[PDB]
Amino acid sequence: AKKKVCYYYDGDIGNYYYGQGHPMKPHRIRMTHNLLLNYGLYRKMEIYRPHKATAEEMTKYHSDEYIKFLRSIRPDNMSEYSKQMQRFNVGEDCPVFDGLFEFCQLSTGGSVAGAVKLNRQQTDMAVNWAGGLHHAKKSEASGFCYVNDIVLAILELLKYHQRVLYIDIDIHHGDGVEEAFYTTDRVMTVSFHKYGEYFPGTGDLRDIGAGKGKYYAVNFPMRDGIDDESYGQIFKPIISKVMEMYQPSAVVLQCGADSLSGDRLGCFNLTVKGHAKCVEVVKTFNLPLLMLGGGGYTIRNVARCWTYETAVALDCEIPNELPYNDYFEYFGPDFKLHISPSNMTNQNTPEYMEKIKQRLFENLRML
Ligand SMILES: Nc1ccc(-c2ccccc2)cc1NC(=O)c1ccccc1
Ligand SMILES: [Ca+2]
Ligand code: NA
Ligand SMILES: [Zn+2]
Repeated sequence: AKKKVCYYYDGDIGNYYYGQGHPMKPHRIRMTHNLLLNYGLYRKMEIYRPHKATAEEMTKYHSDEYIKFLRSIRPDNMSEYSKQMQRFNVGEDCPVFDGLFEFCQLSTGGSVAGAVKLNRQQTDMAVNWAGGLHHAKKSEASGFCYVNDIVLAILELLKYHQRVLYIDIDIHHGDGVEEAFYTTDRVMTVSFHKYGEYFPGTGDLRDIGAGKGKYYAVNFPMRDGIDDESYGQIFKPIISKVMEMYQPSAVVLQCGADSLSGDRLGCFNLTVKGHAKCVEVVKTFNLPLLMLGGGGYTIRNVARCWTYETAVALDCEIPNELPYNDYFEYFGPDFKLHISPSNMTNQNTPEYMEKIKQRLFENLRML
């Protein structure tokens, strides 16, 4: 039926700034929030402000040294930490900015808080659009991500769930999450991503897990230009089979929006409806569900996508005509919720889509 939804947001989020020209704009989370509030969606869900996750919380996965560094590093003391910066991959893609650690605390706090809420059976779904930082590693920043809120949330869920399923529709491979759980069967990770001379360079379909986790990592490598139809042909069959074989008791869905048509950094051709179809599919399994954000660099479309996916989680139909909001000018020239795909070529033939699906199905028979 209709599900109870708890939603995590801290209004301070939009004030963090990666620096001039950096494509990651935390402000997109405020835009998303402002938009969904103007559609009246606050009426249907509980809105929480997450706590700032502590170093204790973060060191449930990350090394004490990496976290102490993140707590210490500031733009005013960078010159002293030059070695440590290189060791932990900070100062380029992953810059030092004012309030960096607090920004990690806020985005992490939402995922961990949502996981606790699900564990206590006090919601059916928890939403943290500030989370989904899938590239962060035990002792290293990567791809704009510093602290892996997702691995932390999953570790929380594993306190009460024998098997947790992770699904990642970000255009990039979820390497940090896959890496953390690569050798366990208690977390199956499923990533659909662009593959071939593309960040982070991992997620070959032959990467299937190791030891006890062998066959519990599933990767669907894709080419430029994938569209709603190609994606839809593959997503539901794969997830259904995964659900059948794996029988998870909780699910974490990363909804990274850099897989949308027109993304500044991505090269997929999905609409908001195509992207959201993935949320609908996962929803129908009626399992405790943590939905997280992720990448997304054309910020008007990120706001539309996550607003609509919040509406999907709520089974709440919203008009295509955008309500007035604080960021109304970002949504021109159309001022509509939904987007059109571009005319870019889909390098993913139907045959390629079916062949990869078939290989993945063979692996799933091994469960
Ligand atoms: N993939 C991803 C997911 C979440 C965050 C993220 C989400 C919230 C806060 C911080 C990072 C950042 C990324 N990084 C990229 O998308 C990317 C793009 C180009 C090159 C390298 C990486
Ligand atoms: Ca992905
Ligand atoms: Na695993
Ligand atoms: Zn991404």
